[PDB]
Amino acid sequence: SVITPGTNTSNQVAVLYQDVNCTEVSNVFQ
Amino acid sequence: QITLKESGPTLVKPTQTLTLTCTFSGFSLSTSGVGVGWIRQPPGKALEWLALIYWDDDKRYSPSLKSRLTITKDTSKNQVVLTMTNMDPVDTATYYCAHHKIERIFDYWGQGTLVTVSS
Amino acid sequence: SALAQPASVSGSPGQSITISCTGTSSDVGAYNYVSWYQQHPGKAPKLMIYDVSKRPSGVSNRFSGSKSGNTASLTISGLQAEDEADYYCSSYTTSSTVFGGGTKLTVL
Amino acid sequence: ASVYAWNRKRISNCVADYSVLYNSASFSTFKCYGVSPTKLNDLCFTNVYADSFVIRGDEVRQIAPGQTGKIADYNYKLPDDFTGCVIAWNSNNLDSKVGGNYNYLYRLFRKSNLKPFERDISTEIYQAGSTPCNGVEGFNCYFPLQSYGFQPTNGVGYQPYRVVVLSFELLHAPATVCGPKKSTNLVKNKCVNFNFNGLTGTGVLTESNKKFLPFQQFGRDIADTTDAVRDPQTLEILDITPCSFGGV
Amino acid sequence: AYTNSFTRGVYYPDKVFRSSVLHSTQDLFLPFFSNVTWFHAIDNPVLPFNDGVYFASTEKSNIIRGWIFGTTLQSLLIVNNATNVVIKVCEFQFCNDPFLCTFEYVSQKNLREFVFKNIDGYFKIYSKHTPIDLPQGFSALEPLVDLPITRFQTLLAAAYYVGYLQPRTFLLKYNENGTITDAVDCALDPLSETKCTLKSFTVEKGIYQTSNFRVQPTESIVR
Ligand SMILES: *[C@@H]1O[C@H](CO)[C@@H](O)[C@H](O)[C@H]1NC(C)=O
Ligand SMILES: *[C@@H]1O[C@H](CO)[C@@H](O)[C@H](O)[C@H]1NC(C)=O
Ligand SMILES: *[C@@H]1O[C@H](CO)[C@@H](O)[C@H](O)[C@H]1NC(C)=O
Ligand SMILES: *[C@@H]1O[C@H](CO)[C@@H](O)[C@H](O)[C@H]1NC(C)=O
Ligand SMILES: *[C@@H]1O[C@H](CO)[C@@H](O)[C@H](O)[C@H]1NC(C)=O
Repeated sequence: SVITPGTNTSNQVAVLYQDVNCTEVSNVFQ
Repeated sequence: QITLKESGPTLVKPTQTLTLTCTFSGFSLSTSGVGVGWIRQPPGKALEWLALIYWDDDKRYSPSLKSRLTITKDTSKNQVVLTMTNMDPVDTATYYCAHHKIERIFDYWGQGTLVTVSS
Repeated sequence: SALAQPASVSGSPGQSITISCTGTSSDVGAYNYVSWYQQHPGKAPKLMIYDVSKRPSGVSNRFSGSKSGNTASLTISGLQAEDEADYYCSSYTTSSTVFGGGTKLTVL
Repeated sequence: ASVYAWNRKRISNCVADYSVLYNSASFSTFKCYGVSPTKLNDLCFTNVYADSFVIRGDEVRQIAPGQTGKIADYNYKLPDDFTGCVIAWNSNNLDSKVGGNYNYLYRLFRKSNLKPFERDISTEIYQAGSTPCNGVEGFNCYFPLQSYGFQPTNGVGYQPYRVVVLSFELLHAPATVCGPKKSTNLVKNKCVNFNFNGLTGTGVLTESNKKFLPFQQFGRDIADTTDAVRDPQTLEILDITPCSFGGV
Repeated sequence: AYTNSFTRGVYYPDKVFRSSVLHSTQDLFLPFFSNVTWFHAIDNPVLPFNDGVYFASTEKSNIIRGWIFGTTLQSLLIVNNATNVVIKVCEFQFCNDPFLCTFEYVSQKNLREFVFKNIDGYFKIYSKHTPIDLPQGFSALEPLVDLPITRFQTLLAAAYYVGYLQPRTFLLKYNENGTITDAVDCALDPLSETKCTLKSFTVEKGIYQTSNFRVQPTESIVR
């Protein structure tokens, strides 16, 4: 799932993998 | 009209090889599915098929005599030339060349030619 | 020959006549294209039945035929003396084309 | 052709009349998928592929969508989404020979099934599970193509059948083949039926400002319903309105 | 040498007219920001054809005269000519450094761009001619031919770009006049994925499900 500030606010974006540990597939937060 | 006509020496000594040319008209042997074959009939016995040649240069012979039979053609001359080596006296018989189709196993037959094997 | 026929058969004018032909199962299979040829002495055989009961152009309308299993059968309706001739069945065999032993018809 | 290395022809830019086929009925078998052989006479097509070959009379069963067997597997597959028609007839009268007609050939086996519509002309030895024989025949190392050897003393199922399969497509391209139907004036206002190159529907036809680019045969609504067509004779973009329609 | 492709390489995928509408298609396409490979004539080697090609060049001299296609150099040829363009098929053979059987055909500061797509036996061509690195910007190649039939070479101080198509999903915006005015390659990045998932070029502030995902099985085992 994609986190967005709203497109014309910025093209910056973040992404959330809703049900997984990290260390499977930068700045990362678990 | 579509016709066939046997030709060649009717008397051949047994050491020699008989050669017979069947001339045809009214069709081209190059036509798909058409063939020309030979049939002989010694006096009072049944007929025997000798050889057949198809439009596609494909040759067939009776296996009992295939070793001796050799058939050839020249489409430019509308002629089929048959040859068979080492005439046995018993080979003396009437010979026919005939037009062939699978559906019409021998449709039209030439007049036929006598063949004799002796001095 | 792999094809056999009665040496002769007899009929009379206006009656039907049948000449049977016997194949050899080991190299006739479907026994297809079984033809019949008339041959008066000293003349080239003339095809008259090509497939069973099927007649090539220039049909003499009295001539007809049939088949039953390994047995073929020529049929002529309303015999006439002109029918008196040799009759040869013929059929393909995988090794070669073959002719029957012929039948000397007599048309009493 | 052999069904090995079957032939293909790009039949196109012409007027068909399949009634000449469907009504001739001389051929033993005729089957269609995605169209009836009758309605078929009144359609247009972007392109037509006619392919033809010879096979055993029983093998015709395999020349259908989704079949399995050596013919379908290694000679002529058909896609499950196929549309077209298969015709075949006993051609023993033309294709048998007294000694087997070895002109025709079929690949008896292959490393894998063919693509659903591909052709394969290769003739390498099919390798054995043994070490490769490098063109030497042997243990499972076989020449890939067998001959039917058609001859007349042969069962009807085994008699040679020559086959034509027609296949065709319905792309965005203009039609290049159509049936023999005539064509009318365009009654460009009233609620009418229309049949533009086979595009069948009902509506009020009208002029349009749609300004199609030259390749554009159709235009569509946001609903993806058809919305305009170029009249193929006028080459003019006509708008299509649905007829007067509502609840009473 | 290389350049970023930016948004170039859109083309009308199947010309059923659309206007003032957003619509999505899937096909072979040049990926956005693909790594276009840059060549100079000052040799011109064979390149693989892969699934298809984007080609563009800006030589004012028209020094790029054509192309040749298929292995062994059966083959397809396409060459410009005096007031003409021509195509043919044979197993031709010609020298590896060329400069100026079936289906002969004849027909007719500018950046010239081309796409060669070989699909379903049809060798589609799309093109545009536009006034001029690959100039960053957006335009769609229009269709030009669809004649039917694995590696290719250009036919000849001049320079051009090559890029390879790949399967990608696109959203296209059609202007009121039915020109493609903008596009998004849905594979490019999570923002592009969001845009395609929402079928809109702008997205309000918020969170959106882009897709499922799964760890694909690395291996197969049997008891
Ligand atoms: C988005 O664009 C409009 C018009 O440019 C602007 O007024 C607005 O502030 C932008 N969005 C946000 C969240 O500021
Ligand atoms: C994530 O994985 C690491 C090792 O792979 C493990 O130590 C950690 O506890 C895991 N965290 C969760 C939330 O599963
Ligand atoms: C078809 O083409 C002919 C010849 O150009 C022309 O005379 C005729 O008007 C055309 N008819 C239609 C229906 O377009
Ligand atoms: C483009 O491709 C070359 C190799 O083909 C590679 O070294 C280079 O990093 C690539 N550039 C980008 C931006 O991916
Ligand atoms: C549409 O076409 C007209 C005429 O060419 C032009 O005036 C108008 O600006 C165009 N609009 C767009 C969005 O292309």
